[PDB]
Parts: sequence; structure tokens; C-alpha cells
Amino acid sequence: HRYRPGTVALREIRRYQKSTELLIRKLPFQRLVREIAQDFKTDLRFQSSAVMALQEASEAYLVALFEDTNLCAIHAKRVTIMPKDIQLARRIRGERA
Amino acid sequence: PHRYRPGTVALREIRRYQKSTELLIRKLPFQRLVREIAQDFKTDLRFQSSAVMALQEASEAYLVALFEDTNLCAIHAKRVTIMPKDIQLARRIRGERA
Amino acid sequence: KKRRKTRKESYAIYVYKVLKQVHPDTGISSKAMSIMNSFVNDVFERIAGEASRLAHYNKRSTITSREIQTAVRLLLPGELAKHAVSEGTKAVTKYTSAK
Amino acid sequence: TRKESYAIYVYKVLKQVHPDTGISSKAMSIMNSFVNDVFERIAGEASRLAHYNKRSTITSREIQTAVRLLLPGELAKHAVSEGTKAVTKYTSAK
Amino acid sequence: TRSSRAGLQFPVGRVHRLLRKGNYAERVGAGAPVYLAAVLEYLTAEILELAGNAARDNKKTRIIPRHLQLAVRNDEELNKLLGRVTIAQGGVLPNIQSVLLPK
Amino acid sequence: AKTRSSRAGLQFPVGRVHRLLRKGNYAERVGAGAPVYLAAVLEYLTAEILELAGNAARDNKKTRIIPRHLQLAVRNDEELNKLLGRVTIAQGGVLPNIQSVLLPK
Amino acid sequence: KVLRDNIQGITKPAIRRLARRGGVKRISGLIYEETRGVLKVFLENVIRDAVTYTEHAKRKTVTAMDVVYALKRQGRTLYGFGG
Amino acid sequence: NIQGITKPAIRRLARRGGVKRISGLIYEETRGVLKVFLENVIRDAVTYTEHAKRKTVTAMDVVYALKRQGRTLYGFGG
DNA sequence: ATCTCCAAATATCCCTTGCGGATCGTAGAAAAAGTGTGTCAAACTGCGCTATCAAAGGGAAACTTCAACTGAATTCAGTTGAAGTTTCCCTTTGATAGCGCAGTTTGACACACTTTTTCTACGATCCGCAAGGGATATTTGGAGAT
DNA sequence: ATCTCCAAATATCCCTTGCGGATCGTAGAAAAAGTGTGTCAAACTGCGCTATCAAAGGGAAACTTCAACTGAATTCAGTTGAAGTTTCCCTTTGATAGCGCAGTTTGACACACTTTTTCTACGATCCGCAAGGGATATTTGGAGAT
Ligand SMILES: [Mn+2]
Ligand SMILES: [Mn+2]
Ligand SMILES: [Pt+2]
Ligand SMILES: [Pt+2]
Ligand SMILES: [Pt+2]
Ligand SMILES: [Pt+2]
Ligand SMILES: [Pt+2]
Ligand SMILES: [Pt+2]
Ligand SMILES: [Pt+2]
Ligand SMILES: [Pt+2]
Ligand SMILES: [Pt+2]
Ligand SMILES: [Pt+2]
Ligand SMILES: [Pt+2]
Ligand SMILES: [Pt+2]
Ligand SMILES: [Pt+2]
Ligand SMILES: [Pt+2]
Ligand SMILES: [Pt+2]
Ligand SMILES: [Pt+2]
Ligand SMILES: [Pt+2]
Ligand SMILES: [Pt+2]
Ligand SMILES: [Pt+2]
Ligand SMILES: [Pt+2]
Ligand SMILES: [Pt+2]
Ligand SMILES: [Pt+2]
Ligand SMILES: [Pt+2]
Ligand SMILES: [Pt+2]
Ligand SMILES: [Pt+2]
Ligand SMILES: [Pt+2]
Ligand SMILES: [Pt+2]
Ligand SMILES: [Pt+2]
Ligand SMILES: [Pt+2]
Ligand SMILES: [Pt+2]
Ligand SMILES: [Pt+2]
Ligand SMILES: [Pt+2]
Ligand SMILES: [Pt+2]
Ligand SMILES: [Pt+2]
Ligand SMILES: [Pt+2]
Ligand SMILES: [Pt+2]
Ligand SMILES: [Pt+2]
Ligand SMILES: [Pt+2]
Ligand SMILES: [Pt+2]
Ligand SMILES: [Pt+2]
Ligand SMILES: [Pt+2]
Ligand SMILES: [Pt+2]
Repeated sequence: HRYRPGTVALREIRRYQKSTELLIRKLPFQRLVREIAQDFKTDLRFQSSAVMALQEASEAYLVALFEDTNLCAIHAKRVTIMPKDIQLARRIRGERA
Repeated sequence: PHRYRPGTVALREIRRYQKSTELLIRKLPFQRLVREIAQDFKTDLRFQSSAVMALQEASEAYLVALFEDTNLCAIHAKRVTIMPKDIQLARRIRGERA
Repeated sequence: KKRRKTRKESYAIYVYKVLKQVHPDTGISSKAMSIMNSFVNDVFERIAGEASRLAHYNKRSTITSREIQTAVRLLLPGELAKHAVSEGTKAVTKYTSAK
Repeated sequence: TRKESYAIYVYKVLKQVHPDTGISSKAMSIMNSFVNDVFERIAGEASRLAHYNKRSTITSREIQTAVRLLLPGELAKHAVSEGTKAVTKYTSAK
Repeated sequence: TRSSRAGLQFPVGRVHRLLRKGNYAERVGAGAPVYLAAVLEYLTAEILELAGNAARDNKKTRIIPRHLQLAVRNDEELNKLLGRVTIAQGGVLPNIQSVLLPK
Repeated sequence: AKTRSSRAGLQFPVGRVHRLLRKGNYAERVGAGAPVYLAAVLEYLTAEILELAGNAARDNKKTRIIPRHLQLAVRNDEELNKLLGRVTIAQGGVLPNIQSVLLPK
Repeated sequence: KVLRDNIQGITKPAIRRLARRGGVKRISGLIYEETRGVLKVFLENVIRDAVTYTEHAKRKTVTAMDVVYALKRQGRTLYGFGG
Repeated sequence: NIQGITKPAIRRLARRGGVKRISGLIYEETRGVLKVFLENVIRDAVTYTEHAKRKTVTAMDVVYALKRQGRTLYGFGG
């Protein structure tokens, strides 16, 4: 038995728009924060909640960006999000020149 | 009689209006609109002439910027022609509502 | 004792009172409590911030209930602004009654 | 009544930088907006910094990190350095 | 307490202290904390009102962050007020664009 | 050397900046170096814009600086442009710029 | 005397000139009424705040500074009229 | 480290976002975008840390930093 | 439009843990009281905003003609998604080692405050003059036409 | 390929104003100088919590397999908006005069502040028990096949 392309996708959309769980695995993301902080100031520690803060903020940001990117895709009679969609989303937001 | 191709005058107009800085909305019309709107909020308001000029500077700036973004939306959709859905898209993404 | 573990200060108990007032059989998780505590601080600053500017703009040295009111009118959207101006005006009417 | 303005200091700085160049009155008005604008952003963030750190006073330190927070990359470096250099020179006097 | 004289749950005395410590102005009138406390109370009343209902609709007796998010995003005016805010652990409103659904 | 500007080596007015920090309810007290550091920063940024606007007036065969020169200055400079990303310079116009696809082919 | 329908003072040529400054080459016929809507909502928002500032000052004349402060509030800071 | 943000993770994010079909080039772009984002916030978070003469980045330092970028977050000490 | 067939939804029971009440104890709010100064009410005023008019003319409205753009229709290589197998690392759990945050105490010094002396900067005003900016004519780069 | 022609760019003269450089005289504000006072820098200290570690299983990420369906290219015709023309409305300009009200001024004081003792609300810390978590079964809402 096969589900048509797009059907498990739509199922996934419904699932995740219902949950509140973080969708990035905690440890890879934590390594990323420390790598980045390290480039600004060396010998730094983090309260556990601060990484948490950064992951809530990071994910809310990205989720909100895919909403915007998705609309741009649809604006172009497409259904697939592409880099040019993120780029336009970010430009119209004034995040990017 | 001589006749320019469509788009030729449009391009030359873009150059003209991008070189210059004068207010593009007429002055008396704009002031009537402000007074009308002010009135629905409060009767008996008066305006410093420069308060209206500030409003007009801010409004022409806002719209000129919105048309920049509207154009990016038309071009994104492989069109050269701006349309209502382009502005709606620009305004949605900018986070403007109402 | 002797070394005291400081003292955090929140609106958690006033938020709990108001929640009772409106949903007596409903309760609230500590995470959601924390969110309401942020909201109150966030709004307090947004308001006190405008009031402060209004007082400066008009060359005055005091944040009165008049500045809070117009701060609120600037900060809050349509219907929320209208209700908030009621509840605020009413509290002050009532507070100055009581002596 | 007196209307305070940065116009004289802006002329002075303009003469240092472009000695045969003038400034129209509107252009001056913008420059005066720019200075009050930036002053506000800096004193504002400096104010938060002192509150965040339970402190009663605004010192050049807060102005400095407010600058680092507000100005973009290369502009923060030069302003940080023009600023510390003026304070050093100022202490070296009295 | 000034809170009782004013008919409020929210602490008129604290709000008053907090106004004097925040360097908002040289002086704080006597009416100003009352009106502020009152407004803080009204708005926290208004969120919890809608958030509670969202706990009902979702069959719960405890309000969690996701109910605050549904309260907020489903209400036009609060959505505006919190336009630039993210509620940790709130997730998003269920929304799927028309053209993505099958015919 | 009398004035605090002269002392600090500055054109911008340390005395005025001190007073405005005090009468603006930013904090109870204001350190001695603060208005110095801050007047120095205000002077640097105005010198960087006037410099860049100056060039723009000269490129447009002009002797006197107008708002369009400030506008051209700010928006052709990645960093000033960002600092004033949310600002409108009255009577500045926009940068000349026409997307490619609209050019005659 | 009654003020009515003034957004039609924002004419078709005027909207076109603004599009030109914005680099717009071709404008669909429906744009002009969308643009009036937008401008109206823009002005209602700024003016609302300008007028609140005015009412607070116990004034009847709306000043450049009320408009300048209103725009700052909306995050649309304006240089050239004070502040 | 930036590859720790894995393809399937970006897909979950995109799905909460309401995205049905994702082009293969999207996964690199998002990684670029997240890096720029995290950099800006951490730059400011660390600025606040240094100023407090601390060696530990706190939740508040982050909340302050997100407030500065105009991205107020509730639930961690707002 | 009617039968087979998943995955999500709902039902149900047993375990886990964080709500939410209760105990206790302090930091801060309240009461009471002497103190001055910002605010307010009320008098007076002339900048400048509203209103009007009249004339000139720049520009808007309404119209015809048609070039070219939008979008409907068609085709299809290929990029994705669904699902299967394989490989890898994340999460949990149980502490132990110790960094460094934040509590406590304090006096030296730096900043506030307030009075007198000193001079900077703003408001009001003239002036050489190149900078413009406008009204009028001509030349020029290149779109469109022959 | 070469000519024709139109609007923007350049050239000419004239003249208005807004500027920059004086000189002025004059209110307010900076500085100089003295003194009262609380903030905060350092130094020493407890322990909360970040870092780390070691292991082991479970499930997630990676990689593989296939072909469904999507995006991107091509072609075309009817639609529609640009260009240019004509008519005359209404905006702009310049001045006018009346006066509504913004903003300055001045005395009287209610009202906020600040200091000190008394009353007490709300923070910290505690944990029994039920709301919710998680595990398993049964139902229901659809998708995909024929
Ligand atoms: Mn009306
Ligand atoms: Mn109820
Ligand atoms: Pt002003
Ligand atoms: Pt905090
Ligand atoms: Pt607990
Ligand atoms: Pt005590
Ligand atoms: Pt006490
Ligand atoms: Pt007084
Ligand atoms: Pt007095
Ligand atoms: Pt005429
Ligand atoms: Pt005419
Ligand atoms: Pt004409
Ligand atoms: Pt095919
Ligand atoms: Pt194929
Ligand atoms: Pt492929
Ligand atoms: Pt230990
Ligand atoms: Pt240590
Ligand atoms: Pt320390
Ligand atoms: Pt002491
Ligand atoms: Pt000339
Ligand atoms: Pt000229
Ligand atoms: Pt000219
Ligand atoms: Pt030619
Ligand atoms: Pt040609
Ligand atoms: Pt002048
Ligand atoms: Pt001048
Ligand atoms: Pt004087
Ligand atoms: Pt001294
Ligand atoms: Pt002391
Ligand atoms: Pt295993
Ligand atoms: Pt497994
Ligand atoms: Pt397609
Ligand atoms: Pt055709
Ligand atoms: Pt048409
Ligand atoms: Pt036309
Ligand atoms: Pt008169
Ligand atoms: Pt008045
Ligand atoms: Pt007095
Ligand atoms: Pt249960
Ligand atoms: Pt349950
Ligand atoms: Pt459950
Ligand atoms: Pt069924
Ligand atoms: Pt069924
Ligand atoms: Pt079916």
C-alpha cells in the first residue's frame, strides 16, 4: 500500500501544528550555540535555560519564516518552497537589503 | 505621427521620478484627506501647515517603499505588472494587518 | 539563615487571584504562570515607558493618571483601549472615594 | 524663547571635513534630528544596562556597551575608539 | 492596602514602588499606580478569560502555554498587542493553505 | 583649558550632553566620563555622514549639502544604511535603481 | 462644511508617479483602489496617534511634533520636522 | 556543527510552518539563515554578559538580547 | 460511486510528579507627620491658521488605438516523497568535581547639590555674492521609421 | 543599414533668496568652587548549578528504491493598460483680514516627597493527591484500489 506524494506530508503538517515540542534535537543545537559564542568570547558557560531560550527563539523564528516563504512559493503558482522564496521573504521583511 | 513603444515612456518616467525628490501627491487634495480623517477622531482640530507636510513626507515615503516591495512580488511571479495580490503579499510579509 | 538565598518578586499570586475570579474550576501550570509574569512586566514597561515620554514632551515632572491613560490609548488596540480606560478611571474614582 | 540646536557644532565638524562646503537649512534640520535620534538610542540602552545590573549611575562603560549594541560593526569599532580616546584625554586634564 | 480602596487584586503599592525605581519621572502622582494596576489587572483578566476557555475546548483544567497561544492568536486585538512576542512552548495555530489540500 | 570640550579635544558640547543626560531621567547619577564618551560618539557619527554627504554633493556638481545628499550618502553606505534602516529623510528621494527584467530587450 | 470622499483626491496620475519612484513599470487597473485603501489605513493609524498626543497637551492645533512622535511610535521615524 | 541541524529536523520545522513540498537546496539555505540569526542574538547576549563582568550567559542576557532585536520572548524571566 | 485498509482519535486504566494549599517568617507597605515646589487656574497676546478671492495655467479626466503582456493550454524531464534497509548518536541516569555567582560588610571617593563668576550660544540683523532656479532657446543621444 | 524626430540635456541671461561670515547685545547656562552624602569596589565566603563523565538501548538520522506529479519550458490569443490627444477643472499662488488659541506670565497651594515607627502581605519552603502522562485496546475518519 502506497500513499500518494503529498499525503504523508499533509499528515505531518497537521501533527506538528498541533504539538509544541521543540523539533531540533537538543544536543546538536547546544553544540552550535557554544561554537558560535566561542567566536565572540572564549571561556564561557551557559545556564541551561539560556540555551533553552535560544532554541525557543530560534524555532519560533524559523517556523514563522517558513510561513512567509510558503506564501511566496504560492504567489508564484508553486507548492515547493525554494531558496528564492526564503530570499524574497527575508528581503520584504527588511532582514536583508 | 511619432509613437513610443509601450514601456519606453514608463522607463523614462522611472528615471525622472528616481532622480528627484518633490512630493508627488497634490497638496490641497492631501490636506483635505487629512482633515477629513482627523475629524472622524475629533471635531475642531486645526493643523500646523508643517504637520501636514510631515504627514505627506511620511506617506509618500511609505507608499514608495511599498511599491518597491510590490514590484519584487510581481517579478517573483514572473510578471512585470503590479497587481493587488502583490501588495497584499508585500503587506502580509511586512507584518501589516488591517 | 544568616546567608539568605535572595528574593525573586513576581505577580504570580495576583495572577492566581484574577484567574479564580474568572475561572474558579480552572488552574495554571508554572510554565504558563511564568508566561503571565512576563506579559505583566512587558506591559508595565510599555506603559510606564510612554507615560515617561509624555511627561517629558509636555515639560512636566510627574507621571499622573492622565499620562497613564493616554499611554494606554497609544499602546492598546481598539476595544482593549476602551475597556482599559474604563477599568482604570473607575479604580481611581473608587480609590479617591475611599478615605 | 530659546530653541536649542546642534547646528553650530555640526557646522564646525562640517568645516573640518569639507572646508569649502555648505549646508542648506533643511539639511541642517535632518542633521539635528540624527543627533537627537542617536543620543536617545544610546542614552536609552545605557539606561537599561544600569537597571539590569542594579546600578544607580550611567558611566562611560554603559555608553560603551550601548554603542557596541547599537552601532553596526565597523562604526562601533571607530566610535568606541574615538570615545575612549576622548575620555583618556579628558582625565589627563583638569 | 490601597488595592482594596481601589477594588483591585493587583498590588497598587508595588506598582507605585516600581514606578519610582524605574526612573520614569522625577515624581509619581497618587492616581497613577491605581490606574496602572487597574489596567494590568484588566489585561491579565482578559487573557486568562480566553485561555481558560481554550483549556475547556481542549478538555483540561490547567492552563498551559499552548492555551495562552490559542487564546492570543485567535483573538484579533491581543494578537496585535503581542504581535512581536513569542510564547515559549506555544506552537502555532493550525493553518493549511487552500491550494495545498487535495481536490 | 576652560571648557570640557576643549579638555576632551571635542567640537561637540560636553556641557550640554551632561545636562541632557541628567534632565532625561536615564538614571539617578551620571558619571564624569559619560557625556565625554557620548559627545565623542555623536561627533564621530556626524563627521562620518557629513563626510559621505559632502562627496555626494560634489559628485552632483554641488557646493551646498541638501537632504538628497544625506539620503544618497546614508543608503549607499551599508553601515549607515543599517543604522538608519527605519528612518525617513524628508526630501531625500530614493536611490536610482531599476530591476533588470524591466529594461528594454 | 461636511468633508466626504477625499481619498479620491489621491488621483490616478499621483499613484502612478509614486509607483515610478518605486521602479514600477506596468500597473494593473485595479491597483489604484488597493493603494487608496492602504494609504487610508496608514493615515488613520498615524493621525489617530498624532491626535492623542494633541489631546494630551490640551491643544486644538495638531503640531509637527505630534506627527513626528506618532511616526516614531509606529517605528517610522522621520527626520526634518523636529525631534 | 551546523550540520547537527539535520535535514529531517528542518523538515519538521517547515511542516509546523505549513510546508508540503521542499526543494533540496532549502536545507543549506536554512542552515545559513539560522547561523546569521544565532550569531546576532548571541553577539548581543554575550555583550550583556561581558558588561555584567560575568562568565556565564544567563537566560536574562538572552531575553534582553531578543528584546533588542525586537523579538520579545515570554517564559524565561521576561 | 462501493469495498479494503491504514493511521489518528477516542476509550480506558495504572503510574508519576508538579499543582496548589499550608506553615512560617521577613522585607516592604501602610500610617502619621512636618516640608516646598511643581502644577494649576486665570489673566493677556500676537504668531499663524483658517478662510476667501481672483487670476493663470499646469495637470487631471476621459477618450481612441493597438502592442504586448498575462495566463490558459500543452508537454515532460526530472526532482521529490514515500517507504524500505542500514548506520549512528542522542537521551536518559546517576553522581562527583569545583567554577564562579551572588550574599555580606565598608569606607574611600565620586557625584549631587547650591551659590557666585564667567562666557557660550541664541535671537535679531546686514551683506558680498556664488549658488541657484526660473524663463527662453538650442543642441543632442537615441528611439523608432523609412 | 540610414534618416527622422522628440524630450532631456546643455547654453544663455537675469534676479531672487537663503546662506555663511560678520558684528551685536543679551538671557541663560557652563564652569569654578565649596560641602554634604550615598553609591559601589574590593575582599572574603558559601554553595548553587554547570560541566563532565560512563554506559546502554532505542529510536532517529542516513542511505537506498522507485515512480508520481510537479516545475519549467513552449506556444499563443484575447485581454488590457500605455501612449498620445483634447477638453476644462481645480490646484497653486499671492495677499487679506479676522481672530482663535498657543504659549508666556504670575500668585496661591495641594500634593508629592522624605523620615521614622507599626502592621502585615507575600516570599521561601513543604509535600499529599489528583490532573495528566503513558500504555493498550477499540473506534472512527478517510485514502486508495477496483
Ligand atoms: Mn467625517
Ligand atoms: Mn467566569
Ligand atoms: Pt520638537
Ligand atoms: Pt531576571
Ligand atoms: Pt514545584
Ligand atoms: Pt524587618
Ligand atoms: Pt524594612
Ligand atoms: Pt514654585
Ligand atoms: Pt514658589
Ligand atoms: Pt485658463
Ligand atoms: Pt492651458
Ligand atoms: Pt497641459
Ligand atoms: Pt514523463
Ligand atoms: Pt522521467
Ligand atoms: Pt533525485
Ligand atoms: Pt563540591
Ligand atoms: Pt572559586
Ligand atoms: Pt563578584
Ligand atoms: Pt557604610
Ligand atoms: Pt548660476
Ligand atoms: Pt544654474
Ligand atoms: Pt538652472
Ligand atoms: Pt543620433
Ligand atoms: Pt534604432
Ligand atoms: Pt535666514
Ligand atoms: Pt544663517
Ligand atoms: Pt544672567
Ligand atoms: Pt568641586
Ligand atoms: Pt557615608
Ligand atoms: Pt541498540
Ligand atoms: Pt532500533
Ligand atoms: Pt505545473
Ligand atoms: Pt492577438
Ligand atoms: Pt482598458
Ligand atoms: Pt497619458
Ligand atoms: Pt489681525
Ligand atoms: Pt494654555
Ligand atoms: Pt511661587
Ligand atoms: Pt486522568
Ligand atoms: Pt488522561
Ligand atoms: Pt493520555
Ligand atoms: Pt471505516
Ligand atoms: Pt469510511
Ligand atoms: Pt477514495
